[PDB]
Amino acid sequence: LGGYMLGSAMSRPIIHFGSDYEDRYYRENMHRYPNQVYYRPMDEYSNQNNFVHDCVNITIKQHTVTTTTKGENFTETDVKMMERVVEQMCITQYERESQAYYQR
Repeated sequence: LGGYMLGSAMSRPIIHFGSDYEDRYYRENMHRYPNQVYYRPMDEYSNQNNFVHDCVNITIKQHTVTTTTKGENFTETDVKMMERVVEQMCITQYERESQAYYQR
């Protein structure tokens, strides 16, 4: 890493995939997926969605490396599913933080 902070928590947000397999399949294993993100604070980094791009690409990698030291590895599939959640979780944190900045 190098200065990515953990965001707040909001359980494992439910995502749609257009297909009863992928949709239920996510659910079936949402009891192991991320409930917080890795982002960076302000006075150094900011944007609308780009402030989530790097964040998500970090939180995600972090749950892959963790498995490797445990003797496990997610795939690009379990990562592509995380990319949807971890994004919205990063945007939902960003908004809650932005409501201070905007309120200044």
